[PDB]
Amino acid sequence: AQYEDGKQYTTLEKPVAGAPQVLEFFSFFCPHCYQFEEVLHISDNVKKKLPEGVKMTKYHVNFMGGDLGKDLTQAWAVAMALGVEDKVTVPLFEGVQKTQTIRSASDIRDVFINAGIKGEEYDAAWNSFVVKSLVAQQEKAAADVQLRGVPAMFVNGKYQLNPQGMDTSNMDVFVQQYADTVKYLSEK
Ligand SMILES: c1cc(-c2ccc(CNC3CCCCC3)cc2)cs1
Repeated sequence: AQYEDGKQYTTLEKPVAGAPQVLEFFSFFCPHCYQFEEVLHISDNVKKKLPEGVKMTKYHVNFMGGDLGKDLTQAWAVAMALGVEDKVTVPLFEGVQKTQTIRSASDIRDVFINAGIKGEEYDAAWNSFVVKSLVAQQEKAAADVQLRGVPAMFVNGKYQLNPQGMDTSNMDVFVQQYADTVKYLSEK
């Protein structure tokens, strides 16, 4: 077939009931994730190829970056709780990988302050049980699939995108193949 298990996608030997329709995992330490955000715009190009109103979910992971990796998962929980993901994603990626100015939880907080989140609101969220629950939710989603590596995308709790099997000579051809694969998997 044109789409084959092992080529554009793989199939989970233990499928995950109840998972979000489109679920992405990333780390602010991950070099491909940086490109998926700033240069390839993978999430938006997938969204535009799926029907209106489909749920897409994006979670951070702990396994890169030690202490700061876990701090970034908690900050991503804050960003989700406050609905400011679009305001902090690029400065967090650049602070971790480009300028390397993010070395502590305090440096992470500065990114939110610079983006216009008030300090009192950041701190209240950071320490809230709503955020502790969002951290647990991110861990649980990743654990369900013994998540190996990022960037990872899962479709309907059943299929995992395989970007290693896609074109790499042209950025836009790769993005197109990736998004068309998501569409194909969503229609299975
Ligand atoms: C987990 C994810 C990956 C991966 C492998 C390949 C890609 C596509 N990157 C290229 C780089 C730029 C030109 C076209 C696409 C993106 C991610 C390897 S391991």
